[PDB]
Amino acid sequence: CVHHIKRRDIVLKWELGEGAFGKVFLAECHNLLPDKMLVAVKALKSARQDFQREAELLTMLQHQHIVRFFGVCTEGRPLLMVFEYMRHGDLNRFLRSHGPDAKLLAGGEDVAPGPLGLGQLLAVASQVAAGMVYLAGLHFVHRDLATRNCLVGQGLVVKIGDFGMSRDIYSTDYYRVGGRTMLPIRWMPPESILYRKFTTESDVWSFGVVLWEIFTYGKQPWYQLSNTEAIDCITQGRELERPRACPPEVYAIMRGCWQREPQQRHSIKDVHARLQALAQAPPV
Repeated sequence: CVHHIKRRDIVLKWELGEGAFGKVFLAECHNLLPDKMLVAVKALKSARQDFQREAELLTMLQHQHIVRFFGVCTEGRPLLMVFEYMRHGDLNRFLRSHGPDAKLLAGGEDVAPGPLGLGQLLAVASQVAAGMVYLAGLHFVHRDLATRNCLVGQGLVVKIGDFGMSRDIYSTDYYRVGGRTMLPIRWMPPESILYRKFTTESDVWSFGVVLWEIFTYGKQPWYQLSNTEAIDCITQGRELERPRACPPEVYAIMRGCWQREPQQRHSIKDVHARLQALAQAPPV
């Protein structure tokens, strides 16, 4: 059941991001854990209904690699959801800040500036896969797996989670297929793009693309192509090229995720195992 938090224990510092349905803030939460504490707060703008359902949903989803939900404040307005603060923001931004295109050098005291090591890129992937293993186990279908929708905390702990506003912060990553719903086409398999079928196999395909993002420091997939060009590529069975950073045994894991027949795609469980393995013993 849902944990509740007193508005007086929540003190906003400043806005972090914004969508058409909410703002996210950085803030301090008193008396949350045995104290004074940094957290992320989603402030919401019929509505109070979906909010309640969603609040219950993400109290059921507890796992070492799912962003931690602390509770809600429904006492008055606006409706607040409280999450653990992940100091490095979304995984996409974290990756780009350690890429070769990065203008300014990345700061912080918990990770070195510049390119990550193979071991580190691998553990990043393994941590996301771990969270996807969990979800699959609950027959939960994510539908929008991308590095933009993972978060990175203290010490490079990586967790799946977002604040429901990626379509606004990262609109370039969504396209109205057929002029209908905004979909993250570059992360989608043909059956999802063509027929809007979203499954566990759909998610493993997306994980394949996440691996690619990870080994390209967050480049957008098919970044040289327009949305219609990307749809054509994916539809015809063109696969993203192996990244320069990427060793063959890792690229083989990607291609496993990109089997055209959904049932031919390796399970998330296997992908996780082969990723942990490699992280422990990174090839050359």
